[PDB]
Order: sequence, then C-alpha cells, then structure tokens
Amino acid sequence: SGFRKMAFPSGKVEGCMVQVTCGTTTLNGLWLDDVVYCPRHVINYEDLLIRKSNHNFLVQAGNVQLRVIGHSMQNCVLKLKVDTANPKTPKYKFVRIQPGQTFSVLACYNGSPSGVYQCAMRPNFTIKGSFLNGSCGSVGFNIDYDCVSFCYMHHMELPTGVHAGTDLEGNFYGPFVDRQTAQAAGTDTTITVNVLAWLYAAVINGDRWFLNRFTTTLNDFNLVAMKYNYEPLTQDHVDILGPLSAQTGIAVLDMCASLKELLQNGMNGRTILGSALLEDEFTPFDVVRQCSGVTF
Amino acid sequence: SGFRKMAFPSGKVEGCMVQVTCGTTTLNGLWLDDVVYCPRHVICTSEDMLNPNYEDLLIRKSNHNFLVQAGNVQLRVIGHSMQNCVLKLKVDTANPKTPKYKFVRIQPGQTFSVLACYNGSPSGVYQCAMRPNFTIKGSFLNGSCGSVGFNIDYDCVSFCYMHHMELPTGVHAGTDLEGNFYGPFVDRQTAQAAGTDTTITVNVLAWLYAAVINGDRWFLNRFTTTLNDFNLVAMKYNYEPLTQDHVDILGPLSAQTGIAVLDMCASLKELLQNGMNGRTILGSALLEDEFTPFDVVRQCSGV
Ligand SMILES: CC(C)(O)c1ccc2cncc(NC(=O)[C@@H]3CCNc4ccc(Cl)cc43)c2c1
Ligand SMILES: CC(C)(O)c1ccc2cncc(NC(=O)[C@@H]3CCNc4ccc(Cl)cc43)c2c1
Ligand SMILES: [Cl-]
Repeated sequence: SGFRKMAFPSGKVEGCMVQVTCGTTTLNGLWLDDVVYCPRHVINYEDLLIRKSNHNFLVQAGNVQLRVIGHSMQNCVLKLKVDTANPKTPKYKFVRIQPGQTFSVLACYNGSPSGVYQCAMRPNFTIKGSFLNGSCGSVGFNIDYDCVSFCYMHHMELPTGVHAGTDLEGNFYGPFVDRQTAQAAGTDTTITVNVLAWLYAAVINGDRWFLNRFTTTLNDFNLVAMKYNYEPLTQDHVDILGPLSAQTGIAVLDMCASLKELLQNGMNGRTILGSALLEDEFTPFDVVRQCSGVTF
Repeated sequence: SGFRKMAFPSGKVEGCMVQVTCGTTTLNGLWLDDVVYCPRHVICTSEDMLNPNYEDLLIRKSNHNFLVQAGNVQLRVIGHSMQNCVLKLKVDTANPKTPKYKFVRIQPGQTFSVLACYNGSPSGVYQCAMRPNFTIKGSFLNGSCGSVGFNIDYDCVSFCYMHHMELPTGVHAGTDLEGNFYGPFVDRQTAQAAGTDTTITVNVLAWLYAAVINGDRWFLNRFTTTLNDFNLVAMKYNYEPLTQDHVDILGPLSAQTGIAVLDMCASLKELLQNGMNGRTILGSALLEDEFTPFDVVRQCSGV
C-alpha cells in the first residue's frame, strides 16, 4: 500500500554527469561514450562557436579533466568529442516525449548530482521543476528494462518560475528559444488521462468515496472538461486506461462521471491519496508500474 | 525557482542491493563490505510470525541455508549473527561498490530517501519522513522488506531505515540499521496499530519560509504569538508541540526572510483557522510537513 511521486533509480545517469566550463560559464554535461552533450548557450551561435578551440572547453568528470578533441553543434545542443570513452556508459536511447508523459530529473550543479524528482511535460511544453542557477545541462529520463531513455536537457527558467529545455537532439519542447528575450509559458491545462489514472490508483488503494452509479459519453465528458481547462480525452486515452478499468471493475466513462462530479462540486473537505487537488503527474503506465513492483 | 519533494540520487545505494532467500521467503539485503544486512523475519514462515522465537529458528540454520544473490552472481555466506531485529550475513566477497557510509538513528520529523526494491532489484526512489507516531507513509508492496532509507549529505551515505512491515492502515514500520525498531512495534503478526498521527509543526513552518523565499507572502499577517499560546492552538488541530529547539533550528530561515519565528507561527495559526480560500502554497492546497528546515535550506535559493 501507499502511493508516492516516485522517480526511477538515478545511478545509471549519475555515472554520466560531468561539469563543462567555457569562459566564465559553468554548467552540466552528459558524457556518453566519447561525446559530452550540453546546452549550446555555454559558448549567432555559428559565429561564436567558430571562434572557439577545443582547449577552450574545460570538461571535468569527478576529479579528472577530460580533453576535448572535437566539437559540433546539433540544434540547441553542443557535442564535445572527448579523448576518453565513459566506462560507465549505460545502454541508452535518445527519445522525444509528448506532453502528458512523465520522467525523472537528476538535478546537478557543477557536474555533481544533488537530487532526483519526478515530473511531467505540461501541455504548454514547460516542466514545473526545481532548478537554481547552474542547473543547465541537468537531464530527464525514463528506464525501460536496463536501457536509459534520455528525453530532456534543462536550458532555462521562464519568468513564472517554470522550466524549458530540449530533447537530447537539441530540439526545444515548446515555442521557446535559447536566448535572453521576452518569453512566457502559454496558458496551461490539466492532463485528463493522468487524473483518471490517479483516480484508479486511489481506488486500488481503497479510496472509493468519489465513485458513483453514473456513466457519461465521451462527447458530454469533453464538453464539461473543456470548461474546466482540462485537456480533451481521446479514444486513445480510453484504450490506454483499459487495464486499470479491468483491475478495478470501473469503466473509463464510469470514472469520467466521477471526475465530472469532482470538477462541478469539489472534494467537500475530503482528500484523495492525501491530496486536496486532482493530481495529473502520474500516467496510466506509472500507476501500473508502482502498483505492481516493476524493477530496474 | 520551484519546490519539489526531492530525493537523494540513489546510485550509491543501488550498488549495495542484494536478494536474500531462506527457504521459501525472498527479500532484500544491504551489502556493505563483507556483510549483508536484512530483516530477521526472512527465517520465518507465515505461521512462525504469530509468536516467533527467532533464537530457536536461527540455531537450526547453517550458512548454506541462506542464498544471497548480487546481480547474476551468488555470494557465499560464511557466517551469521543476529543483532536486535536484523540478521547480519557474513559473505566471502567484500562489495567493491561499498560507498563511504554511517548508520544513523533518526528522530520523528526527520526526512529521508527510500530506494524501494524487489528481488534485490531497485524499482524506484521517493522522499518521505519519520512520522511523529514512528511510522512512514511509504509505497511498498509485498517483497519490499529489506528496502532502505538514507540521506547523502556530501559523499557519505547515512543509512537510517530498513523496511520490515506494513500495518493495517497501510502505513509502514521498520528499524534503524542496528535492528532497533522505530516506535512500539515488534516483528511479529500481532495486533499492533499506529498511534494517532500528528502534523510535524517545525516542518510546516520551514515550508512556509520556503514559500516566502520563492515569492509568496499572501498568508502572512500583522500579528505575533507567544510560544505557549501557539501550542495551545496547534494541539487543537493535532499539530505537534513546537519547542524552543524548533524555534532555534528555524533561526537561519527567519534571518534570510526577515520574518520572526513567532510571527510565522501567527500566520500558521491563521491558516489553521481560515484554510486557504481557493489558494495554494508552493502548488499545494494542504499544509506540507515532509520538508525539514535543513531540506528547505538545501533546495531553496540563498537569495
Ligand atoms: C534568475 C536566474 C539567476 O538567472 C536563474 C534562476 C534559476 C534558473 C533555473 N534554471 C536555469 C536558469 N538559467 C537560465 O535561465 C539562463 C540565465 C538567464 N538567462 C537565460 C537565457 C537563455 C537561456 Cl537558454 C538560459 C538562461 C536559471 C537562472
Ligand atoms: C498485507 C500484505 C499483502 O501481506 C503486504 C502488503 C504490503 C507490504 C509492504 N511491506 C511489507 C509487507 N510485509 C509484511 O508486513 C510481512 C508479511 C505480513 N505480516 C508481517 C508481519 C510482521 C512482519 Cl515484521 C512482516 C510481515 C507487506 C505485506
Ligand atoms: Cl534526526
């Protein structure tokens, strides 16, 4: 029993974190094989980069200096070829995630990991992270079997205190740019499929006060959800919730009627899994994995 | 900016997790140097748990009855001893991945990271706190016994918890790494129940200072309180008494924000009376008590 915001074990990623310094800027890099990946803002990026020599980039792995033997830019990521291959390189993939998907973040400063937390890519493409100055280059990941799927690299903080970054191929999530200009997060919405997954997690853990005898259609549910700034629920979302619906005996549209009632009436002084707000940062897969004990 | 329930990076602990099997029971062990530490109930059947005589069950076991697996390698047990509710299995191989470590016994209100494991394999990491009633609100399934709680301030891992059991309310009970239980619990299937739980007051205050550091002051008021009047009000909401030690510990956060501890206490009194009126504090509609003054200073900015 119990339900926590759980992150993947970070060990396979910790062994890849390095510190990258160029001039007066110090940030984090990801060392995989003989390449160090980091935000290109550490250095017109083509014009600024062509003026740099390999020895201008100082890369430190623990108490050992790695020597940069080459450099290239791919979108908003700088790839620094080093002379030493990381002996701790895990099995890995670079994957681009969609809004609503979750991942673990290993927050680092000066190439040293300080903490790990779980978060979701918001529908407005920002992440509600916990980052201070020097955290640039910290990475987001998931683990599938023994393979680390890197999905995020931290680049910046927006004026509202939320965060923006790229995939490991340097493509930003959202309409953001890596420079000092007027940028703002768009109006955010609630990830509906995730709230429903969390409601199924509450039922699995014995919290059932919000269940009712009613059902709804997908269309009537979507009309109500649009009014409360909830993301539209698709047939794909209904299909993805199938396993949780079979384990609890509560049809997806049956749970949608509970959600409709919670949006229209509130919680009435009651909590769900120790929360007075409807939680949207657990996917259906996260609920299944935590309520089944999947290991890595 | 931002404030999250943040756990310590788990790598140093992952390299210590092993699987321990005795008869039909399989659980997790912690391999540090040439010793594997695990809950002593690994030698019990379900029937034995009603009234186990651990000394009698242990004397019937030899070294080769304990199977210890580290990854895909079997470790050989060359000795065994019991220390309180922990079994210590001497193995023939020292763990090459043994980090710098200490065994520390924590007090209620203290936080720590948990690496939840099954079959000697880590599945997840989360942050939690030792409740005033000595239980932890964890996320543990059957097979998670032997999973450990820790802090990593600098390069040293301080092991503070080993998971032993789940109570009827769904909360969890365990021991320090010397096998002494936290709370009045026994590693026996007996009618045990968690005592009435209370809110960790010093931690709620720390989290209110974290909200001020991050730019939110809506909850402050023009009042102050004496420590005794604060505690008379706090006890009515099932909040732990606030001691002079707690006031001292909040000193640094009080200096960084310019808000006296008893003025923050007055704000807490008003939040308990009024609720939040549709507002949130650091993205929460409830008063959060699982961040210590130390965790706030660690995660929040100095400016
Ligand atoms: C407020 C403060 C100290 O600058 C800060 C506070 C918290 C931060 C958290 N995560 C990242 C940060 N860096 C940036 O956002 C950097 C520096 C500012 N300008 C800028 C412009 C473009 C790009 Cl791609 C990056 C940055 C943080 C910075
Ligand atoms: C209730 C259920 C399914 O057995 C379960 C569910 C979740 C659990 C989570 N963490 C540990 C668990 N094991 C125990 O509590 C074991 C087995 C039952 N009795 C018992 C009595 C005393 C002692 Cl010291 C240990 C145990 C869990 C078990
Ligand atoms: Cl302590």
